[PDB]
Amino acid sequence: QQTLPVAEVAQNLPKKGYSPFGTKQSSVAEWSLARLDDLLNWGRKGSIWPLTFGLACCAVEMMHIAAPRYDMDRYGVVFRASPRQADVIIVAGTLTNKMAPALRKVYDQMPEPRWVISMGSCANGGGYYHYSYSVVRGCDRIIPVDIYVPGCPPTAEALMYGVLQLQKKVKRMKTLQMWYRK
Amino acid sequence: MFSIIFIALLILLITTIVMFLASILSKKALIDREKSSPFECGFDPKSSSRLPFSLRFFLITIIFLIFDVEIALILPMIIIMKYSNIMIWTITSIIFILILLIGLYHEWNQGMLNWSN
Amino acid sequence: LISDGSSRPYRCKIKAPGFAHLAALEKIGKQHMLADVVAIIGTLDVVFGEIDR
Amino acid sequence: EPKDIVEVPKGYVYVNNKELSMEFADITDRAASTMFFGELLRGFAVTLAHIFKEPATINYPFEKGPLSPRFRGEHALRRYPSGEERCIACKLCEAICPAQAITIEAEERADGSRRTTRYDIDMTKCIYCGFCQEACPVDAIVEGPNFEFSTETHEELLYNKEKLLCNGDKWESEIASNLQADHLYR
Amino acid sequence: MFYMEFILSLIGSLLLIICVLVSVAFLTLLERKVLGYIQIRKGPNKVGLMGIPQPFCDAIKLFTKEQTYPLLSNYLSYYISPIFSLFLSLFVWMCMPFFVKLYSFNLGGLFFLCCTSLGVYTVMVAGWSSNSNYALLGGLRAVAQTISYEVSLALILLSFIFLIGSYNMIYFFFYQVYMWFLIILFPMALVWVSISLAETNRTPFDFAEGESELVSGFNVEYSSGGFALIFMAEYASILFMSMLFCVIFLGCDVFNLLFYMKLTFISFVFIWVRGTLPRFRYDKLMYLAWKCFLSFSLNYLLFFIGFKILLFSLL
Amino acid sequence: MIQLMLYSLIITTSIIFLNMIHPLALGLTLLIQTIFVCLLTGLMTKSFWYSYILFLIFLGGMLVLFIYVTSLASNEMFNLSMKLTLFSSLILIFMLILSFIMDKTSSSLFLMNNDMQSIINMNSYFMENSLSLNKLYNFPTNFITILLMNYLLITLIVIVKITKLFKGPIRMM
Amino acid sequence: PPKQDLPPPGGYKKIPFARVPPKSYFTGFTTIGTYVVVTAVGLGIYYLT
Ligand SMILES: COC1=C(OC)C(=O)C(C/C=C(\C)CC/C=C(\C)CC/C=C(\C)CC/C=C(\C)CC/C=C(\C)CC/C=C(/C)CC/C=C(\C)CC/C=C(\C)CCC=C(C)C)=C(C)C1=O
Ligand code: SF4
Ligand code: SF4
Ligand code: SF4
Repeated sequence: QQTLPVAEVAQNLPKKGYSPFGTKQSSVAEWSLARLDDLLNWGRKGSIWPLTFGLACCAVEMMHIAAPRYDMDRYGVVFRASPRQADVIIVAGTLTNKMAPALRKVYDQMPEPRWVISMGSCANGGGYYHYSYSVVRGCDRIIPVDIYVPGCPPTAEALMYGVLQLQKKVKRMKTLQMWYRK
Repeated sequence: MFSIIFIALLILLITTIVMFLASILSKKALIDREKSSPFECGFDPKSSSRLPFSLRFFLITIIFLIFDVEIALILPMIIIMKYSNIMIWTITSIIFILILLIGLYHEWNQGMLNWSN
Repeated sequence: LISDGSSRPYRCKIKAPGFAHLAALEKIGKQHMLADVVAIIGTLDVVFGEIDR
Repeated sequence: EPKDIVEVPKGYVYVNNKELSMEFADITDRAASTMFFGELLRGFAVTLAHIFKEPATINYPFEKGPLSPRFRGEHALRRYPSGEERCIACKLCEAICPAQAITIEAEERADGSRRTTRYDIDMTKCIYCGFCQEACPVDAIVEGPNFEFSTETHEELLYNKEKLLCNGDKWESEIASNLQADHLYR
Repeated sequence: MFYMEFILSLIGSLLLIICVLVSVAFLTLLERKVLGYIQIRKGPNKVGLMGIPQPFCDAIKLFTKEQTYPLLSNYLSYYISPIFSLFLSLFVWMCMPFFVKLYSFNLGGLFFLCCTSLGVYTVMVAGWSSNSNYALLGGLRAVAQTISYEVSLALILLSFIFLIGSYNMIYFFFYQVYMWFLIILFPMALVWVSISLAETNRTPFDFAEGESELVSGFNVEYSSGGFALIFMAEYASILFMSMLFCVIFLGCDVFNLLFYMKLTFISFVFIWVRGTLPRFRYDKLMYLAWKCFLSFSLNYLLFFIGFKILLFSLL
Repeated sequence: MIQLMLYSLIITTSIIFLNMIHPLALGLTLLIQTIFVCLLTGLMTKSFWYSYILFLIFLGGMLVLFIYVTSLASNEMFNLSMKLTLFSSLILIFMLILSFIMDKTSSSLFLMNNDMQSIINMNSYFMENSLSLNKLYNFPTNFITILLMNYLLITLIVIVKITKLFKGPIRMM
Repeated sequence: PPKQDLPPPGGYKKIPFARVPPKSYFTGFTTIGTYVVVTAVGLGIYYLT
């Protein structure tokens, strides 16, 4: 595994910079799109609206992320009810067969760009009920998953770390910069 | 007026431009047969929204039409207090508000203000 | 709980306190509107997973 | 004070038992609150008072925790100070794992020591119960302190022995400190 | 000269429009911080510097997000309803009194009554146009709100009007030069805030949205573009109605600075209440308006008809 | 000038109103026209006081009939009529063309606006609506207002008796 | 020094569980009486205006 740089070696490395695309763009047009691409990502990154799914006993720890101790809202994360206004879905709990068509539909109704987070073992791979006769073995069978948060339930910080991974994943989208090459 | 109409149009144009920007600035993806389906908590809907929706405050609904048209007759009061005969203005105004209260309390006591049960 | 002398339970039935509570929701909230039914659902004090074994 | 509609026996407390007085001194008191929003007034004082408290939020990730040495997190295969792996493929952990998240295949090593050629944990099936670390007779498998290992792919959540061994080296210092401060209870 | 005069009137409206549009963005942040502090939370603190650019950081998302074309909706109605919701919210500001003239508006008090009533259709049409069960319930939950507050609203305005002598809002300044009508009209101030909440559909009167009774009310079927304007139109209503409380009960010194310190405070009160009270029950409101408020308001017309008459004899 | 264009629109919206079938299509047409008629009336008067009142009165009636439309005629259909859109748009532009080339001193209504009044008219320097609404509350015409009051209250007794609330809600069975 | 989590020598103090109501400043007569006075003075100053 790639280990972190030592202090002395890191003592020379240049400051990272904010944009993951750097300021090394050859042309003006490319550079403007790169900077303009950051503006989109800065927007979507800032305000990520979950859907308030809350299926099973991960759902309780999905409340304590909104509790004052950790305060999801500090990061611009605001819970919402309608899937139209919701941007992210946190599938937290055991997605049984009876639910499975309902999650698919609710996910479909969510407008793009939509990212899915899988909370806990139940939604990751079927978890403790993996072999049950009425459990979908992981929600990735039904909807694409963008971040997997392990745990049972994941700690509140663990989910917070998951959300920040989604911000970083959002931060590095190349929606515009890849249109130029296309 | 004519000033207000012009700004009324100018605002409407401006607000209209806002979505006309949103409609283009919006990310565009192929629409799915399920993406545009209605939202009813993730399960297909049994009943169209265009079925007859029963009503229970119908009686109040009609009383609302009335009570407004007496708001047309109280509003002019102030404007004509300096200019009117005080007895006629005083007497008539009171027997205007007593009539309203008596009407209200009469129905309240008869239980019409309560919803259909 | 039933045991058959083995290392594993033979059968484990689990009473959910909310099971009875939700069965009665058919009548308790009858002739009430959504704001009341939403209130009743909370006061029934039903944590699902109990009801769904 | 008003009286109780139902007399109360011993060892029981009633919530709505006191009746309502009908003395003008009290009816006016109820009337005044019902008439000037008196009940809601104190409700507004309380909420405003909370503006003047330090909020309990933590500036994660710069500040975080607190936890305890017993915390159950990501797994890791420890090894002896010599460097030799502790696990001897006894397979108690596999047999006790409620989720059947562990798979082990063992073989007589070249030097002849009982050891594993395979040790896989399916982190999307584990429940972080901690029975594996209680059953291991040589403390080979432990649930390390780490709880920040979310991935972007399902496959990366299936740990094989090399991944588990790497954790047991990255996290070795902290695990050895938790075991020392906690083994006596266990 | 005269040709120049109306040019300035355009500038004022545009200046007032952009300033109100900007403020409702920052009001939404203020709502989240304050509501985040009444709750022991911290509120938005990371984005940009100390959270100040948060509302702009959200306006990006709601516009780079796709429109939703509901399958069973009359699309043209569904698509236009957001426009008129925002238009009616901004348009009602042209009557806000300025001593540096913007619009004369004799009978300005009435112009309030007309415009606020219109705000119900936009909710009403949006809910019905969406053609979803919840959306329709939201719309008809909003209409029933009007049936309640509408009549009592006019009467309570009439009481304030008797004090000043005319429907021109400017006169509120002259009569509130020594003191504030809050003292004379304390129960009405308390009642007026209550009706003001119904106007803007806020907790404890949040029925059009109806969060946790209806999934999202009449907004349940809106998305990036339409939903944003519905949102901004909502908070523009709060800002104006908060100001209208400041011109009636709190001095109406529009040219003084403190008037704007007051204006934000009443805006804080609207957030403050949202973090205190649970929502009323859909029927209890309509009973409240007709059983108590309407009877209450009529009672003081007599009190102020007598008081004005008595005062007229002396003066 | 806009008076003629108001004439064109009120005519245009009336032509289509004859052709509406869906109740809500009728309502939208009617609501738009209530705006124009309200606007137009205040042009030929000393004040817009009555336009405010008329607008406020009708909006009360607008909401109520939606409540009943949404309960009785909920399930009905629209049909865009290309004949209608062309016809209205055809005449509308045609009418708008005339208003530009019209002797619009001749088309203006002779009713005396407030400014149209002389400067000597001493009664025109009072409050905007003082005199006009005055004798609504003075002897002898005040009794007419009183007569309305019973008429309105007696009406309030008629609806409850016609309605017979206690025998149920209203549904389009 | 105890070798196990145990109550201290002499035990913990008593834990408050009962309900304590907040301070009451206003009664029916004082509230109704004050309002009339406040309104009356309000009319008094209003007249001068
Ligand atoms: C878990 O338990 C819980 C629940 O149960 C589920 C809850 O429901 C809830 C519910 C919470 C609430 C209801 C909180 C209130 C929040 C909401 C109702 C919605 C959430 C959204 C917000 C708070 C954000 C507020 C703002 C908006 C929605 C958008 C409004 C529109 C805005 C700001 C745009 C204003 C217009 C302007 C012109 C401003 C100035 C300029 C801009 C914006 C331009 C931006 C950028 C550009 C033009 C790019 C230019 C670039 C270049 C030229 C290079 C909680 C708290 C909870 O804890
Ligand atoms: S993963 Fe664990 S905590 Fe989450 S729902 Fe399943 S059993 Fe409960
Ligand atoms: S913690 Fe429990 S479920 Fe997870 S691997 Fe260990 S024994 Fe199995
Ligand atoms: S219980 Fe310990 S020694 Fe036995 S197989 Fe598992 S990890 Fe290895």
